[PDB]
Amino acid sequence: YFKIYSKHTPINLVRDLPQGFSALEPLVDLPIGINITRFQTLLALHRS
Amino acid sequence: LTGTGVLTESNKKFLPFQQFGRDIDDTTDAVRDPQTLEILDITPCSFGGV
Ligand SMILES: *[C@@H]1O[C@H](CO)[C@@H](O)[C@H](O)[C@H]1NC(C)=O
Repeated sequence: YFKIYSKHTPINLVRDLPQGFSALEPLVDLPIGINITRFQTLLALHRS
Repeated sequence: LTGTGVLTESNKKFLPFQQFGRDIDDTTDAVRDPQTLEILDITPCSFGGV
C-alpha cells in the first residue's frame, strides 16, 4: 500500500520553509503492490 | 468489527478520512456506518453490581 498524505498551507515566506506545525491529512491509500526504491519529481517548462 | 453497545447521535466533527473513534482509555466510542456515511456514537451497555 502506497500512502499519500497531503496538506496545503497558505504561506507568505519568501525563501525557506516556514516554522510551525501542520498535520498532514491522509489523502490517497493506493493499492499497487510493487517494489519502489527510486523516485523522480516532474517539473513544468515555460516556453516563450 | 463486532461489539455491543447503544448507538446514539454524536457531535464529534470527524474528518473525511476518519472512520471510527477511540476514547481516552482506547475503547472504541464511535463508528461511521457504511452506505449512509453517518457517524454513530457507541456507548457501552449498562452494567453494574447486583
Ligand atoms: C453505498 O455505499 C457507498 C459507500 O460505501 C455510498 O457512497 C452509497 O451512497 C451507498 N448507496 C446506497 C444506496 O446506500
